[PDB]
Amino acid sequence: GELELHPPAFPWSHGGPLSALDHSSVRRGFQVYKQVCSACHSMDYVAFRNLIGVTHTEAEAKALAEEVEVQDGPDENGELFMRPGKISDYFPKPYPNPEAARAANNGALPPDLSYIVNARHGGEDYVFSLLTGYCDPPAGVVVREGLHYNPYFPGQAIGMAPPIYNEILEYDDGTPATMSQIAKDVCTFLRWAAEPEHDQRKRMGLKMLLISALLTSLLYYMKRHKWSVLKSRKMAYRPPK
Amino acid sequence: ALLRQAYSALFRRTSTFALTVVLGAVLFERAFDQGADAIFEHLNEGKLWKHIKHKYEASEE
Amino acid sequence: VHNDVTVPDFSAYRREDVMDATTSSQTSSEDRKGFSYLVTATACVATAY
Amino acid sequence: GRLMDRIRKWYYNAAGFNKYGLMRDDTLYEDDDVKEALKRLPKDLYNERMFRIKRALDLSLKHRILPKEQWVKYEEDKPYLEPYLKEVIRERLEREAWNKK
Amino acid sequence: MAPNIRKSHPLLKMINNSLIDLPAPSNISAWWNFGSLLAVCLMTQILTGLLLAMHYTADTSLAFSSVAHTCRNVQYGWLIRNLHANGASFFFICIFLHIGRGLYYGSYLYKETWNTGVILLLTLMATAFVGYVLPWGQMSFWGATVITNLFSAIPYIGHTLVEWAWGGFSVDNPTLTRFFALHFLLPFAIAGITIIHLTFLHESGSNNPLGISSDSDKIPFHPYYSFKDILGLTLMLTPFLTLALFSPNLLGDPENFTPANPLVTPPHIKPEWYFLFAYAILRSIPNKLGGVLALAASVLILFLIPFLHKSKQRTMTFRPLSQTLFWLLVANLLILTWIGSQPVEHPFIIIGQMASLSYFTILLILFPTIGTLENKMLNY
Amino acid sequence: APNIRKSHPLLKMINNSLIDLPAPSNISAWWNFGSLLAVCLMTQILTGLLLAMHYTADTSLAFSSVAHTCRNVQYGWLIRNLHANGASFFFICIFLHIGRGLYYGSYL
Amino acid sequence: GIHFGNLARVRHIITYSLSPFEQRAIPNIFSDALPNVWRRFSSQVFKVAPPFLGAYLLYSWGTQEFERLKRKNPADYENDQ
Amino acid sequence: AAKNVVTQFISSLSASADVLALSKIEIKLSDIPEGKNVAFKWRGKPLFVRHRTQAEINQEAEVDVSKLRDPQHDLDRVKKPEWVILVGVCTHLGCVPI
Ligand code: HEC
Ligand code: HEM
Ligand code: HEM
Ligand code: HEM
Ligand code: HEM
Ligand SMILES: CC(/C=C/[C@@]1(C)[C@H](C)CCC(=O)[C@@H]1C)=C\Cc1c(O)c(Cl)c(C)c(C=O)c1O
Ligand SMILES: CC(/C=C/[C@@]1(C)[C@H](C)CCC(=O)[C@@H]1C)=C\Cc1c(O)c(Cl)c(C)c(C=O)c1O
Ligand SMILES: CC(/C=C/[C@@]1(C)[C@H](C)CCC(=O)[C@@H]1C)=C\Cc1c(O)c(Cl)c(C)c(C=O)c1O
Ligand SMILES: CCCCCCCCO[C@@H]1O[C@H](CO)[C@@H](O)[C@H](O)[C@H]1O
Ligand code: FES
Repeated sequence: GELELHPPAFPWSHGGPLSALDHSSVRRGFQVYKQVCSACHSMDYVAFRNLIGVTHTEAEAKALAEEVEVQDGPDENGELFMRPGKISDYFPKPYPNPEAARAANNGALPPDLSYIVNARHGGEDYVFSLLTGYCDPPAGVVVREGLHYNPYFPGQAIGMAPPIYNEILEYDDGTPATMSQIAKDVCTFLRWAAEPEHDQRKRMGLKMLLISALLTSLLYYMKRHKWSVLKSRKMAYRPPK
Repeated sequence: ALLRQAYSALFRRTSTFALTVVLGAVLFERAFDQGADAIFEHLNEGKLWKHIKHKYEASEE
Repeated sequence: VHNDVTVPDFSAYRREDVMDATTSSQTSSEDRKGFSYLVTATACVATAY
Repeated sequence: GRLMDRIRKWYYNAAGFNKYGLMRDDTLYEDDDVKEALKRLPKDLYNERMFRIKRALDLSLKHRILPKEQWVKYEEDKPYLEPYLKEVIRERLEREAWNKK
Repeated sequence: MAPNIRKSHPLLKMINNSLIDLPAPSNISAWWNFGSLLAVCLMTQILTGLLLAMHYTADTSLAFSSVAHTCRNVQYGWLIRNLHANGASFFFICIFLHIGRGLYYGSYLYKETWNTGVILLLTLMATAFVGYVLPWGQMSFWGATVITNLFSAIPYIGHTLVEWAWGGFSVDNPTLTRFFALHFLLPFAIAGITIIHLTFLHESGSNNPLGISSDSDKIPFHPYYSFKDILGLTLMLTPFLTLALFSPNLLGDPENFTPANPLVTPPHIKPEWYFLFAYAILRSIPNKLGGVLALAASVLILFLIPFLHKSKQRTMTFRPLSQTLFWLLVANLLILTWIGSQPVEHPFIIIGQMASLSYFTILLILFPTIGTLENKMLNY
Repeated sequence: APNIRKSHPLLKMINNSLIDLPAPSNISAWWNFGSLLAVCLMTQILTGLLLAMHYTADTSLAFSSVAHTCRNVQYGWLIRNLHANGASFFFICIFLHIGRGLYYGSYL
Repeated sequence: GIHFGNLARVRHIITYSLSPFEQRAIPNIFSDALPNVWRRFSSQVFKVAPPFLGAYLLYSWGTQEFERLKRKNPADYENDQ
Repeated sequence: AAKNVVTQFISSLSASADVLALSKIEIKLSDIPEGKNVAFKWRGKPLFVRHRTQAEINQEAEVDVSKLRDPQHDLDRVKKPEWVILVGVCTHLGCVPI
């Protein structure tokens, strides 16, 4: 009834306290999202400008955003009107509102992936295991129509049919697009997405340890220095006789 | 003897003491910064955009 | 009486340089302070940063 | 049956206030009666109790204790305040009762 | 007249007369450094707080995204958000040790200093609570719903009291704006009362580990304790920053990454770590009002401590039995926290009721009893 | 001890700064602005909070929130008023409080 | 206000102290410091540790026992057809 | 004067005038297949509409109506024995029962 399989712990290149994200793997992750997931999954808090200097060149980013139609307005007659995207636009929502999103996924609501790796226990370890973990239901388990069996998803019946399969796309950087190769990449992306600071946050953490180390020491001496007066202190009771 | 040279010239006069802290903090910064960034970037070879960069930066078209 | 009163032995705690009862403690002062003040000067620099 | 004795002496070493050289009475928390009692202590008994305490505090700041030899012994602990305090508390109960009458 | 301008000036005479020429026992241990840390937190929280308030937007349709924007766009916003949220935790860690110390060393015999303390604790709790509601995430919402619903246990004026709380007839925008107002305000009331806390203190002076008058040996706060506190600061600061910088979300529930849904209560709904122990007790009593009362009492019981003191000595330094009981109590809370983080199913439910029953007995019955006992063993 | 008005660390304050306070027997009405100024502060602060509980700091919503605060919030309109006009009476009062000081050399 | 001068009445106590610049900051790290760190650890570890170690078990138990109750007992379906 | 000024300020917190007092909601019993529960947004908090199988309709009617915290029989709680409708709000402290 309340049984569940927990995902394992893969050794991500960005797992270390001092390990930055592999920006090469993130550029790919993006491609995966852009050409596969963005079909049902929104990413409301990221924007084309965010890719600049992280995974793409300014040229690239701008063209990447001009590949989309963006509603704007009103004009002079208070009329909405399409237009090409600017680097300041947010990634395109594939549905106008949840109601319609469910309406085209069997009533299932594909969550916005912006903060996903932090909204699910397991983070990328989970997301990964789930993407690559689809399989056949065991003896005695009947999966409702329209649903799929995944042991990693709580309830084992997930509404998302396996999104990735070998060569489903082609990394223009020449990396063998096997299935786990993809999943591995897109997960690395969903991390960068849920927290762009990541890299800088750790570079700081480094500086913090060094100064913290050096400083705690200096002050420990100074504290002992002053206190010595009281530490060495000697007293005697010489009542008069 | 630096300790004496330093004490006599820097640490004695509470006014020169301050100049040392400022002048020092400035040097300390500029260096501690490079060093750390240098340690960090090294620990992450080929992963930062600083590295990938050359592949698309004015290399194509 | 105050004549029978003497300052105990602080050898267990004295700095190496002022351990000998027959050497002017004055020569090593400049250092003893320069070092302690250098630790403080640094703490200030580390904090200032 | 020396049981109560056996126990008391145990608890006494358990407490450990003797490791600082304090008599069982130097540890009493100073409420109103204790304060009065102490004012009735003879000059010398008060000056000794003071040193014992000022010495125990100095130990505590240093994070040390007395060398085993100098520890107070369960049977050599002088209850220097106990009798004064009991009178203070007896004088007080009289007043208290007399004001209800 | 007054020679120095440190003892006469109507103001500096204060900075000096309450933190520089202040008489401090020479033997206060590290357990006394929490006062300042608590103080420092307050200023740090307040500061990082304002910085955030300058980007937040109290409105259901905009709360969640404002915070999100505050992080992804505001320069260093992400860092400030972290510091503010993790300060909340280190604030509670510190306050808990601050309390333990008081308990273990009978500082509660300083009644007013103590009672204002308890008031402080309750205020900090209320504050941290409403802060946690501002980002309007899943916990934010359901937390807001359950806690305001607590008044519903008060007969008559109950169901009404809930109406104000919400400003409507179900959590919504008004609740979120009057919560932001409330959060913005309380911290100051905290800072205010803190001043009184410290003022009552000053009448008597600090207590010390051996619990015997330290008049025979006082020392000037500065440089003894000012330096000791600077150090005590750089120590707490290290793991606080190691945590906030290397593992940001370690200490926090993830449900709050999902915008509030008025129709779905997450199945794994827990409160922030520092409230678990109470949440644990609430889930013990299987009756609406009983659980509520037990919860209230789980904190309000602090007001009774001063009155349940039977030992003839002040601290537990020389009371080995009280010590064991004291540490047995700590492990006792440590358990309730674990329980609070587990589902309402066996064996937990039973272990739960136990630890609770255990909590209230060690405080109302045991301590005062073992205390009396100990007095007899000293022959008093 | 004796009275709990002069010893208590708190009441000794309410009493030692507004009840046993030594006041010249001839201060005129131009001395009443101190308290009015004070009273304003508390009144402003109070009505202010009440409003902050319905305001929404955002360009696309500030104006309409104040408008809503008045037309919908029970007695919101009154509170809005009191707060806005208190701002004025506060200034009036502070101006007389200043003149008084100027005309009677209190600035000494 | 001022409390330095009222505090208490003390007589006949001499105290000698040395400036900080004449002595060592952290002296006898081995012969004195560590020995006491150990001294203290020992005396206290048996009043503190016990109850913690105790709660630990209760934690490990209740945890593993909640897991056991998840697994199935064959004796339920060894009659089914 | 005082009582009156408090009266006012205190009701400045109550529900405003814009807070409604709305209508109903229609639902097709053909969207809710047998053996399932469904949630509809309504008057603020959730609303359940459950199509019960008779496999259940028996349990719910076969219980000690005297050993209940709140004693009521499944029959006078619902009209059609296959459709149980209720406000999805725990009566304890308001969370939504799963
Ligand atoms: C056909 C639309 C579609 C595509 C394409 C798709 N997903 Fe989904 N995804 C869904 C649906 C529907 C759900 C909701 C499942 C549910 O809750 O029943 C979902 C849910 C998820 C969840 C986990 C939800 C949870 O509750 O744990 C993740 C993570 C996710 N998808 C990731 C991806 C990734 C990564 C890709 C791209 C490689 C992808 N999806 C592509 C439809 C899709
Ligand atoms: C805003 C919260 C608080 C702050 C900032 C604060 C601050 C202070 C400060 C700075 C001290 C002096 C130094 C010290 O001895 O630690 C102190 C002492 C004290 N506080 Fe607090 N305190 C807070 C909460 C509490 C709480 C919750 C209690 C009660 C449960 C409490 C009990 C005490 C007591 C009893 C003293 C005297 C300590 C002694 O015996 O030496 N405080 N507090
Ligand atoms: C008593 C000191 C304070 C405590 C205990 C505190 C605690 C909190 C908590 C627990 C949160 C939720 C953090 C999260 O997990 O996202 C929070 C958020 C916030 N607090 Fe505070 N806060 C304090 C003071 C302040 C003050 C005075 C301000 C501003 C002047 C402030 C403004 C906010 C804002 C805007 C947020 C919401 C957005 C966010 O979470 O980043 N806080 N506070
Ligand atoms: C928040 C603003 C202020 C408040 C609430 C306030 C309040 C007070 C109060 C209650 C008094 C005592 C009674 C009285 O003599 O009026 C006082 C006195 C005084 N205030 Fe202000 N004040 C404020 C602003 C100012 C300003 C703007 C000035 C200077 C330009 C000023 C100058 C004085 C002086 C000189 C006194 C002594 C009056 C005397 O000579 O009797 N005050 N103030
Ligand atoms: C120094 C005392 C105060 C003064 C001088 C003051 C003054 C003002 C002024 C001039 C306005 C514009 C009024 C208008 O609409 O014409 C205003 C509005 C407002 N104030 Fe204050 N205020 C004070 C205290 C407060 C505080 C502390 C709060 C809340 C805790 C507050 C909250 C607001 C809000 C929400 C508005 C904007 C909406 C409105 O105008 O009704 N005020 N205040
Ligand atoms: C809040 C504080 C100290 C704060 C700082 C801010 C100083 C004013 C300057 C240097 C620092 O950085 C300290 C942390 C001390 C609180 C404080 C007290 O109020 C009192 Cl009565 C005592 C007896 C102590 C004893 O340790 C104490 O720590
Ligand atoms: C810990 C607690 C309440 C604590 C208060 C109410 C004290 C009893 C008094 C002072 C305060 O302000 C605290 C917030 C309630 C338990 C509690 C929570 O905290 C939270 Cl966040 C949630 C989401 C639930 C859900 O069921 C809960 O039961
Ligand atoms: C702010 C105030 C009084 C306020 C109230 C609020 C009292 C506390 C209780 C009764 C009232 O209603 C007064 C208006 C007085 C200010 C005030 C002062 O601070 C001082 Cl030093 C003086 C010498 C005066 C002389 O008249 C004064 O009026
Ligand atoms: C007490 C511990 C203090 C730690 C101080 C570390 C200061 C953080 O240093 C930060 O490093 C970043 C990356 O290198 C830079 O981008 C920031 O501008 C810089 O402020
Ligand atoms: S069990 Fe408490 S709200 Fe449902």
